[PDB]
Amino acid sequence: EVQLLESGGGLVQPGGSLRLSCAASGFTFSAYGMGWVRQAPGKGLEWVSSIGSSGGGTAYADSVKGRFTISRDNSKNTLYLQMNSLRAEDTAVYYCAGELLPYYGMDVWGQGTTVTVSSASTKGPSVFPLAPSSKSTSGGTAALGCLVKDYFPEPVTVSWNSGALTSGVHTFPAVLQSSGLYSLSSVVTVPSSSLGTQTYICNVNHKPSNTKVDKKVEPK
Amino acid sequence: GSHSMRYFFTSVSRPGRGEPRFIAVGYVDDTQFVRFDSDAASQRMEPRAPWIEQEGPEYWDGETRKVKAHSQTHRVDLGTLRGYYNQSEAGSHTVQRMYGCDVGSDWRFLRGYHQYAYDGKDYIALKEDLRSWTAADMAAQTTKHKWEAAHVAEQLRAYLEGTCVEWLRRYLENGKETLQRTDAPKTHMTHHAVSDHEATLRCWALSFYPAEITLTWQRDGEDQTQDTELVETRPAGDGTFQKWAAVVVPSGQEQRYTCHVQHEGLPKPLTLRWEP
Amino acid sequence: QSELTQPRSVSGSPGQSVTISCTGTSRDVGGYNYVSWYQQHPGKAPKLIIHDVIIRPSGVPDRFSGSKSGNTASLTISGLQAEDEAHYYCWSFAGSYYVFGTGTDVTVLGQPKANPTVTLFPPSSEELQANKATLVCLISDFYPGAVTVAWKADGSPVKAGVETTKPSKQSNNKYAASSYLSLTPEQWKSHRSYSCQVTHEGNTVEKTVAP
Amino acid sequence: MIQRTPKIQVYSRHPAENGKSNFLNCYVSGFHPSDIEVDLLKNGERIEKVEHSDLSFSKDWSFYLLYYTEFTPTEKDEYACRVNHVTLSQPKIVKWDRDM
Amino acid sequence: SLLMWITQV
Repeated sequence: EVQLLESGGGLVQPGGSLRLSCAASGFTFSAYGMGWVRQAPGKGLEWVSSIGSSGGGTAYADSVKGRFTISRDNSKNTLYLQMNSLRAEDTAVYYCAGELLPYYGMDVWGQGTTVTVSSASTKGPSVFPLAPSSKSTSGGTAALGCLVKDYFPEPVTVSWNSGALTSGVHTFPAVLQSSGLYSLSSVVTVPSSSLGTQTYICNVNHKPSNTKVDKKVEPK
Repeated sequence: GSHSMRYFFTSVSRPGRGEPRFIAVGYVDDTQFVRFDSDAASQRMEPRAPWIEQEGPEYWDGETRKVKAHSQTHRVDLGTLRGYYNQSEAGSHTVQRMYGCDVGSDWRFLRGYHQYAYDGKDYIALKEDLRSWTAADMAAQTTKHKWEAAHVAEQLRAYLEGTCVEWLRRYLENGKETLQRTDAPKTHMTHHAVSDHEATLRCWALSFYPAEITLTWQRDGEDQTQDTELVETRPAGDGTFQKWAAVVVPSGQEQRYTCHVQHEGLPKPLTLRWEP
Repeated sequence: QSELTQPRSVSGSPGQSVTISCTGTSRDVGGYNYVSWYQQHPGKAPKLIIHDVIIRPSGVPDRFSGSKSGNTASLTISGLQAEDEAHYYCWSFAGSYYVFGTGTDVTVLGQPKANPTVTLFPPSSEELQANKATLVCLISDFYPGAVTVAWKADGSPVKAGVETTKPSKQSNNKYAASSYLSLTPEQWKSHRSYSCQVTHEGNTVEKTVAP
Repeated sequence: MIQRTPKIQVYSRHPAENGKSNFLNCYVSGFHPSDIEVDLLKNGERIEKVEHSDLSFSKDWSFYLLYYTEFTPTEKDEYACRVNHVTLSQPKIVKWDRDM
Repeated sequence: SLLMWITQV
């Protein structure tokens, strides 16, 4: 039940600090080289820094020479990355990752965390219900959704009915309009005869603006 | 008293036969505890003192891997060097690396080391401040500039100031029984008539640990240097050490000379006088 | 620092072999036997598939193999499969750092063309109440990954207030994209209806909503 | 190449007690380069179950190895280290010397 | 315990 779980990363101004933490569970943490690997949108895997074992560790990628500082506390199963003087270049998902032994490579990864370096303001989304159509209502099927409107940094999180509803949910990749803000929409497609029997709520989470919202989607 | 941990690495090209011979050893003070030899069967870092044998599988797997990488780096190094010194592929050459750290009687950090020789002369060394380099000559300036840009020292320093000393601490603790013993020297003096007119007085110091020792001669209580042989401290081969000091003295004057031994194992230093 | 270097993209048919080269210098990949490959599927963390040039972690399938010959490392996938379509990265030790490769794009040829299913919503009552208005076009399950989205209001084309995405590979290896049309409550009602037309492969498919 | 001619000592690990088993050692230090020939000789004959330590160096980068083997000292028996190395012009033989 | 990172010359 291996688990690296990244925290401490959001939006920060150019030249700012940020410090990422990674709580680790279900493998013997002190046996593993620990590391960070990041991944700017559209783009490929990088490698930021790694720390070892035991002896060995630390080293850093040439693009982070002396801005960044890795550290580990085993009595806490946690890994740290101090990140100072952040330039726009540094904008990416940062992944927490382990190696089973030296020079093995990263065989245990986290889910990733998002670092935006920007001077632009953090805006909280508007959540609107996308309500179902009546013709859709044959046998077959119905489309219902959530429009998560105008937010700054990615990401937003959307579950439905506190993540009990899984089947035929499609959260859509977001758009980046010229306003410099994002909209996305999650949609669930359900049988027409259950529009009048089931209850549909979407739970929108936007950690960087403390914007948690549960929206009921109900036939207009 | 103070303590250290040092690793030593050696590679030797052998063009025509396979790859360079690579030999690595680690010591804590004067006790070798690990070895690796590219030419040996097992292709593993191997234990060489009981107390390291305690370390679990992941230690051995990891250290084997790291020592391998050292060797493979030396392999590249041989080549890059050959190049910087415009030397032909024909000759055999040697790289030597040593690094590690010292701590005081409180086990608090004291000094760090890292240095590098090419064919038996310095090449590059991390200065005492663990912040700058000494290049031995012009070729090494290329390395120093590379490693300056690459912030190499910064990494070295963190290891030497931190990781190095933490592991040394661990070792000492685990090896308490043997490593923080002190074996007082067993001492005696011998006498050989060199001729009618002269005789050698030899002062012996056997079975001691650590290897740090001082043997000095005195005549009428004043430091005596002339007509003095003193040999390199040598391993007994059972973990302890030997040294000796000799003076040649006019016959009949033997009583004037006294030998002085100091060693951490001795509460007060000894004085020996030919004991007819 | 620098590099690694893989083909931008390699493709092949089901059952076939494919190889992804990864090339460096005598100093990393040529320096050491520590190359590993990773696989990354869309919006999911990388996974380690090779390490130590040739070893597969317990877990990973039999038809993956690593190799290296001089400064190039290779990954062969043999008996290619749908769920092998993904990005691959090599990665090597280099003495003083680790360095990932530039990554490759593995494709699986001759998949069936798949027509887009398009849903479109009108503005939410609640948005119209907040003096703003968005038409939401959601296009999904389409292959191959190209679409143009043309909006039409009344019957005339509307170029303005249209922001469409790039298409993403959905995890089923089809594609999805969406278009938002931004009006004010006034414009939305000034019109009999609005269409989101979606063209994919020369065939068009369109949907309409009215005030 | 900086070459360094080898310093050589040859001794018993234990005060030698004529009759009683012990180890004969020969210590070679101060030499560069590392390739080296060490023999231990009984009666100018080459003993050959001889075993050796792991190559290491000192501060000036010169190397040192102990060569050693189990033995059993008797009255009449010559014993001896025999070293050859690039820096020497003949192999050097050093007689063992109880009485030191 | 050995250094993990060895820089080439």
